[PDB]
Amino acid sequence: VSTPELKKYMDKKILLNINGSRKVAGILRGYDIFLNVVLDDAMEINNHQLGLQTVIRGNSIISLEALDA
Amino acid sequence: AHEISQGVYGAVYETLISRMIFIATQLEKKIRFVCLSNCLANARDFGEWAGMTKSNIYNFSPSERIEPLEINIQSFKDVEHISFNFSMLQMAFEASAAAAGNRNSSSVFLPSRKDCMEVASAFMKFSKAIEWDMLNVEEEQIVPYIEKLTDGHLRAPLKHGVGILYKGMASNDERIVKRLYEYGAVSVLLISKDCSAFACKTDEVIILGTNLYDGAEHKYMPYTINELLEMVGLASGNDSMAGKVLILTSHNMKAYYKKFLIEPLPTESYLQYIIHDTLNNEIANSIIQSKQDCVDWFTYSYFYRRIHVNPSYYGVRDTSPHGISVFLSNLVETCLNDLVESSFIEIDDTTEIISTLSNGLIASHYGVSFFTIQSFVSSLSNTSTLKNMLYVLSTAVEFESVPLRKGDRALLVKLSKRLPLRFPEHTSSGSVSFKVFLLLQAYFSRLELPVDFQNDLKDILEKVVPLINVVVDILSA
Amino acid sequence: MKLVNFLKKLRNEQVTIELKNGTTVWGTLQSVSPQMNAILTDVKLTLPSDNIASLQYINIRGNTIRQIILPDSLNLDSLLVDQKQLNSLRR
Amino acid sequence: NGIPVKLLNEAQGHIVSLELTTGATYRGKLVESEDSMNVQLRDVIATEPQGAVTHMDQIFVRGSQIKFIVVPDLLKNAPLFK
Amino acid sequence: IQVAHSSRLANLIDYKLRVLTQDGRVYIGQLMAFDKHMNLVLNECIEERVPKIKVEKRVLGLTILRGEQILSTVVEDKPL
Amino acid sequence: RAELEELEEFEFKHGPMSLINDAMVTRTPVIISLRNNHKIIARVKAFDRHCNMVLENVKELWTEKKGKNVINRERFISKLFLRGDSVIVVLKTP
Amino acid sequence: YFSQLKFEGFALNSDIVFIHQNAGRLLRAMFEICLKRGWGHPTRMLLNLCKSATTKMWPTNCPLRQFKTCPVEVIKRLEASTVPWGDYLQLETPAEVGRAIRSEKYGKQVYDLLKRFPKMSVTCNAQPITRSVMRFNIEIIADWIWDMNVHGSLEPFLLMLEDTDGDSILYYDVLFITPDIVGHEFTLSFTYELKQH
Amino acid sequence: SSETTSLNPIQSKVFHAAFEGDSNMLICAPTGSGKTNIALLTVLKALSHHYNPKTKKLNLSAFKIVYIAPLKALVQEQVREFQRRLAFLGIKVAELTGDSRLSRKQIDETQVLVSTPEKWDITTRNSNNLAIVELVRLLIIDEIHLLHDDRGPVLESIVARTFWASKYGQEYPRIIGLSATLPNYEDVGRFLRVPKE
Amino acid sequence: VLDPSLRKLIESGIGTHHAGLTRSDRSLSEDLFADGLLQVLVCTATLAWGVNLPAHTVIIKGTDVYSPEKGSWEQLSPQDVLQMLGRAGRPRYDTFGE
Amino acid sequence: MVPPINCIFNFLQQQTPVTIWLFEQIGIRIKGKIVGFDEFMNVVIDEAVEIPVNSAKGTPLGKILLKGDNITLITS
RNA sequence: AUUAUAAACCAGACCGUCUCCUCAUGGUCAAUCAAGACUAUGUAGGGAAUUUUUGGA
Repeated sequence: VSTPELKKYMDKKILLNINGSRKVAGILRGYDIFLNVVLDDAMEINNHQLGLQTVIRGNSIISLEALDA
Repeated sequence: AHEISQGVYGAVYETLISRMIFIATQLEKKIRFVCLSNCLANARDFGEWAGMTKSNIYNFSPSERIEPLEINIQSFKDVEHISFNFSMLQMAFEASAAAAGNRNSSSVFLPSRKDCMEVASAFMKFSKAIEWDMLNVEEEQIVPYIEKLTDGHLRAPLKHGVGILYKGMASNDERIVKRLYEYGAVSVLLISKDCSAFACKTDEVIILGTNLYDGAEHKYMPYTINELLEMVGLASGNDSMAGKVLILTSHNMKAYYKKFLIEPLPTESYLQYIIHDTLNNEIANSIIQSKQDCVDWFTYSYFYRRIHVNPSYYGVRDTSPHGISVFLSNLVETCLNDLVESSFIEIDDTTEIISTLSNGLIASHYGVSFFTIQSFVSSLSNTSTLKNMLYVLSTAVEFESVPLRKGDRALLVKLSKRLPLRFPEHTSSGSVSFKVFLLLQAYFSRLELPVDFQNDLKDILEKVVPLINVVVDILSA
Repeated sequence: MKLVNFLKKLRNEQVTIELKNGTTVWGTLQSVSPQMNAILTDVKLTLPSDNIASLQYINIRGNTIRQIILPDSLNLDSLLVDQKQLNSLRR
Repeated sequence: NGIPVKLLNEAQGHIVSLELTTGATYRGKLVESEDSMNVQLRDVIATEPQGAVTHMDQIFVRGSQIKFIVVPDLLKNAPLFK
Repeated sequence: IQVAHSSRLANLIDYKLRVLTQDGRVYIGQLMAFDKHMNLVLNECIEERVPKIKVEKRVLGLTILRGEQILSTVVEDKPL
Repeated sequence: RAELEELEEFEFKHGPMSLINDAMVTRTPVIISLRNNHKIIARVKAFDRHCNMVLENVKELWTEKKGKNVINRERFISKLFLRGDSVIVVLKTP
Repeated sequence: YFSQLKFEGFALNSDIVFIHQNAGRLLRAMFEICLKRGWGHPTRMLLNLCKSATTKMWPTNCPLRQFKTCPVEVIKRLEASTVPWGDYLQLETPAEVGRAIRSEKYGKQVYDLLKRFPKMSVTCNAQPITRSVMRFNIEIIADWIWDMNVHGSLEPFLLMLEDTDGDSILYYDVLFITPDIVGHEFTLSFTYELKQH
Repeated sequence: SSETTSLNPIQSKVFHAAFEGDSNMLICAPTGSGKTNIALLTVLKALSHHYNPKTKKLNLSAFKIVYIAPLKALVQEQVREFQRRLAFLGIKVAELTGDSRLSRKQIDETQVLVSTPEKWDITTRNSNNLAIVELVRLLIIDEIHLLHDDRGPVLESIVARTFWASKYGQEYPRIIGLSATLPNYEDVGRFLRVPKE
Repeated sequence: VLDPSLRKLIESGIGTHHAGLTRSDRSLSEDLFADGLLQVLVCTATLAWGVNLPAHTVIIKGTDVYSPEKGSWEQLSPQDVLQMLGRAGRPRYDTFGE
Repeated sequence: MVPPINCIFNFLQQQTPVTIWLFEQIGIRIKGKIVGFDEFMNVVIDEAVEIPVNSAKGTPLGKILLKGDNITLITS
């Protein structure tokens, strides 16, 4: 019920470490209470682009280092 | 006509006699009455009500009977809250074997099939260790008689000189059992209270338990003396100039039965209660159009001609030909002014008029209690569903004549698993209503009903057809 | 209603609960919670006969359990269908 | 309410270490605490089981996937209890 | 191990408990704060490892635990 | 309060549980599945909301193969309490 | 023993131990005897005595005491206040109770523990069957709310019928009010013969 | 705790007898000399006829043991011992929570009773406790030499009950007299239906 | 919790136990022999009747017990005396009993 | 700013191209077009095609309603 | 002068002697311009599908 304080992380490119050796990155356009991150970039690891904006399920998102601190 | 006391299903009967009498003095008709009955203490009064003269009115003592009966009454501690105890059982056994060792044949009375079963095994146990466990007959003779085995629970008890009798066996089986007693084969017969009608004449009569459980009030009652009478009523055929009843009672109800088996049964009306329905019926038939018509009707009845003797029974403090009249008037007012609250009748000033509405009329036609009709009225409405209707039906007053034995609630609950519909949230689980609801389904869905419940179901079905008609044609109205 | 209401009644019975990862643990149930949290006084172990790892008093997180067996061999069940009804006494 | 949550809240502004499902441990500051145990950090050290340790600026962690969280010894008896 | 017929979690608060997790990493620590999820805060942490034989040791923290991946809790040796 | 949950009682007999309800009513053998390479058989007795079920006369059928083999071990179990999360597929056999 | 006066000089305490183990017995026996005789004065008093023995408190010690769960401060307040206990029972609102338990705290609790107390708006008209005989139609309502910790498997109630004086029992009975009974307007009948005079 | 791993001078003679034949036995032998052990042995022997060696499931409902110690303290002491030496078969050896007569059904579910002679008498006299005595196969009578003091009238009564009363079951349970050394061992034997065996 | 003026005796090291010592106090008196330390236990008959506790030496003072049964001073009843003696020697540890 | 409960609405409206991701096998991933308004993460997706993506490919499929638990990516 | 020790009635099998958490309930308190800790009722609920206890083995 308590909203994740991700207004801090808004409009900054983030270097995620999602479930199962998957390093993806993208800007935080929108967030939510469930943690289904509505982000605006998708590229894999060297590098290659796959899909522009991407909404991920919050259950499979764990670690998220903001590139710009 | 002793049974015009017992409850109200009495007062019903009472009503009819009164009605007949009334008819006789409205058809100027030479109708004959033959009011056969028990010994009644008051009975001259009754006769006087029933259009008779002191000549024709033959009330006797119960000692005037002819196979003279020695009633032994036996009271026990800790019994008033149970059907029978172990001491009682022991006593019965002692008395049972006393008959079997002699040429005489005894029969035990009990509350229900479960009770009979309990007795049977216990009886067998008692026997095995003691000399007597004989059938007066070989072990290979009886098996030919009980080839059918339905119910199989009877077989094993029946096999060692101790038979069973409960309400609603396989008729053939019942017949066979009867034959086995009459013929002289089976030694002792266990009988459920409901089977008093099945008059197998015995010499000694054990009455194990003068106390009967009922979900009625969630408690043990007492065999109301009429029931008991059947066993004083059935006497010895073999040993002439001898009759015997062992009775297994509470200390409390010694003094009831010690009085009221050897003296005449006192006769009192229960009309007081039902008048609502009876009165309504009368109104519908339209002889009643006033608050004096009702009085007149009453005067042609046993209530009025009884009340003058014991009026404190019926709450008449004044007791004067004015006071009594006033009381009667009050009673009739009470009766009416429920029937105006419920949609039964209408009254206006000009001697002053009384007439039905559908609700009343339907009740009159189908013979369902004002109480029941009232109940029906409120719960049934526009857009009531089938389940709702069923529920309504199941809370008719009618079913107070339906036994709910020890552990029957549990059984019902267990059964509830296999039912199509489900009962409402806001009612009782101990009540007869619940039983009715499930035992309407019990035969809608062709289920395996226990033989106890079968009887209950049958009883319910005796009632339902008027009730269902009422339901349909209250909605129609 | 629920089958956790079944194990609610069984105070103080001996069980050897198969947990999901695989274990044999003889112990007294005591009181179980409506989230299946049982409390076990005496215990035998198996870390991943099977070797005794020398623990005595466990308290279970109700997520862990696969199969509970051998406290008692009975069949008695219902309760709430009785209680709702006998409280409807007066309106 | 749940006392551990309260404790966590109290320790906002402490050098809290961590351990996840995989075992990727951390040790940085506590930025914020919530009812569901979502955490953010500053100047965070990354010391994974893989061996390749790194130094990260900020990091945010999902509460559900936590195994446990480390706290210093100062808020032991008081002031959270009574 | 010396631990009596302890009825409930509230009656065994502040005891040095072994704690067990999903992966197999065994713990020891003094029980501080009961919870809905059994997020039981330990007075001190010493986690132990076994490779996929024999047990190892660690000592980093004095932790607020999280209940999700716990198995069960066992008493080791009471205080005082 | 009473109506909102108790209406779901008939939802057993209509919904996907209906089969297992029926089975429970008239005890019959069913294949009982699990997470880690498991196969289990028994007849149904008591039934719940979330598959936390109870049975009778139970047979476990499973393998401990240390080296590319199959060793179908078998043992009799009775009056269990399987946590319904572990159950996957159940079916009424003739 | 009745008043709970555990002792210093233990010889007395040893002596009192005996009484404790055997008072309730003897008192009960006496009560039974009285009942058998048919004697009101002792038997009601004897019943009271028996109750006291059972529950270690006096008549004037306010009944709440015999619940496990009511608190000590409340009971003291109740005791001194010199209110006819029944009055408290009669009270409707938990707020009211709180106000009049010298403790607006726990008021609700106490209320819960007054609808947890036995209490019956009994009615009984007798009807004379015949000259000697008298049926007595009793209508017992059980107004309280049961609890399987508190009220037990059943709630016995030794019903006396007794004379205009209160000297002699006429007829008596034990009846067990069960959970099932409670609230149901439930009848009970008995017949009583009479004395010539 | 098989310390010696070998029975005392008393039991070594009695042991075979105890195990051999179900007779009404009795031992007058020095105070604190393996009486408890003897009792245990007897119990075990009794259990042999109900509990199976193949089917190790303990046969609960059939046998019910009674132990007549004189003193409540003694009973308490012995109960613990019983628990110790028969928790392996898993026997629930309780002394009696008496309380009420119709309530005395806890005892019916219990396997072993250690009860005081007076208490036993109360139990065995009351009506809906006749079921108990039939399930009683093992009446063990500790410190019978009490008989000489005014207590052991109760023991005598008990003995009488055991023989004379239960004839509608008629299946007389095994008696085991236990006592300190005293003469008129012949008389006692005669009383208890004890042969030279 | 030692009430009477027996606590002094206990301190000295020659205590007692009787019906008339508190449930705990009396238990203590028992257990102050079983822990070991009580050198001498004065008493009245209770111990012999009830509790097993054997002690290598046992004296019995007096002859005339006053029964309320008679309302008179009797002599010691043998059924009691024998029981008292039966404490005698420590069966488990020691050789014989005085 | 874009909330996910209104994102579903947008998806419903536009009828966009999609590439859904799975949990267990990282290699197999679905492709299609999302359809349904829902409270759970569960959504129906017509023209489903499971593809083996290059882990460090001619395989088609039918039409799917994938469970809200096992969804790991959505692109629109 | 002055007295050993010692066991004990009664309601129970047709029957849930006994709950860890959240929500509501009225009665309180601790309090700021509409919100938090306590007794007490069980009359609510606990696959709120994802932040824990019902499935990533």
